[PDB]
Amino acid sequence: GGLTDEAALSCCSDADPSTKDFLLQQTMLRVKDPKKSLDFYTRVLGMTLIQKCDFPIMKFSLYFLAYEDKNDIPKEKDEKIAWALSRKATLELTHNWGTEDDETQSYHNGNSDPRGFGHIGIAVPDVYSACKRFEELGVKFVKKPDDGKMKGLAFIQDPDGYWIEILNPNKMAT
Amino acid sequence: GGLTDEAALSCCSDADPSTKDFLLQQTMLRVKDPKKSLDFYTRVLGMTLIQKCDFPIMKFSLYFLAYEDKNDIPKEKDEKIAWALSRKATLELTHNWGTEDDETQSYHNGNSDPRGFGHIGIAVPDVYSACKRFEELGVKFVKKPDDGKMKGLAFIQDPDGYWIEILNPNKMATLMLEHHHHH
Ligand SMILES: [Zn+2]
Ligand SMILES: [Zn+2]
Repeated sequence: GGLTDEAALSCCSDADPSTKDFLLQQTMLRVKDPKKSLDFYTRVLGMTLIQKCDFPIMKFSLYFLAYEDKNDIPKEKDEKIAWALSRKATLELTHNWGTEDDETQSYHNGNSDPRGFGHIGIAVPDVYSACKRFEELGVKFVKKPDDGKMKGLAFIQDPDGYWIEILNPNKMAT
Repeated sequence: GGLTDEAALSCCSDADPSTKDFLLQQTMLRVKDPKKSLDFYTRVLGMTLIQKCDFPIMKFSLYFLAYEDKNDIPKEKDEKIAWALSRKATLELTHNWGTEDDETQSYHNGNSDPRGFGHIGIAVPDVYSACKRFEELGVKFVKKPDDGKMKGLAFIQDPDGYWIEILNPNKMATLMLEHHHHH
């Protein structure tokens, strides 16, 4: 079972010029408590809040988190949103107002039935030093770097239980 | 409800120097049928297959898709994996072998109970021209750009039913920053 290398290539088309400036801008995750999510993504993971949007009638907010230098954020609001929403590799965290006050409410991480989405993943220079710091800050682990079959690869979870892979691309050939 | 701009900013901390080389490398989605997913992501959305990994004991494959020039892909296998897994903004599609032949099997897109993940999103130069092409390619739409509350933004679905936003960054101020009427 599983596709051959040749079968996978037989399915691939080269990029049409009509797509040439397309970019993979965002992954959207719903978050129960934006106070906990903002602290985790900024203080623990080192992302920057690059844009906040509020929809007061539909009762939700969007938080765009990215690995960007805060000094690169434009000061004028229309330029800032066009900059933020043209960054590659952002996270769009959706806060449905009031979930943080609902003891019975939680989101689903995709890793138990019914499955779909699995994880986001962060590339780091050193999985072990990254994970030592995560452990010092009280991050919950799904998989410590040396636990299980694949040594030197970790999974943490965010405040909603979403899985985050921590990988060092220079060690992955092994 | 919801945080004020000041309250949200106050919940943020400046990035620790130990994180300054971290990058958001991948989003992982499980796919029923890799042939349909590869045709969709390469041909319809214009991504490149940059790495394929097979795990014969665990019976799954990984496909890494990205907006990269195929001429940048190293030929040597270990250099190629290090290159592919150091790209920002990749999609990691996980094929659990045998799903493609199981008429009763489908993955969950996160947009009905139980919710969590919602979508990925593609920034394009022109949502209307992109969507006209998508219509010509028989893409299934969730939301056309001229329907619903958020005009100028589209949602399409991939072969597993995952939602993909189609957005133009230069149209998002009017969509997201303008004063909205109460009825
Ligand atoms: Zn979105
Ligand atoms: Zn992964």
